[PDB]
Amino acid sequence: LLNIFDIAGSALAAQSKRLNVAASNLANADSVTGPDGQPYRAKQVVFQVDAAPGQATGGVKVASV
Amino acid sequence: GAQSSEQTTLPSGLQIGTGVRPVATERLHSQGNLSQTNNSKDVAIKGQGFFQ
Repeated sequence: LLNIFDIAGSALAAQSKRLNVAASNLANADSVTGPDGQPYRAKQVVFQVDAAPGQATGGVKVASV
Repeated sequence: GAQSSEQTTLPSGLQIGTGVRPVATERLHSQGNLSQTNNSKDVAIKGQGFFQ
């Protein structure tokens, strides 16, 4: 995967996962219960700057919803 | 589904249902009051029964 392509594709994936979490939140507002029976806790995504070795910048990773 | 009784859980299934169709139009057959008409040929009924 070419470097700048990697950066922008990581951005696409991260934005998509953020939107999917937001859609789940917006749909599950007013949801009495989960499967086992527990509140539906609203979900958020965590963005971190990717490429831990080198340049301290480049791409976004969305690990740990 | 199956209620395990391990957790307090909702008995969730799903049935929707429809409609309120009228099923009957009952005739409440009680003795009405009497009104005097002074007419000789007129007559009312105490208790049940119908003129044929």
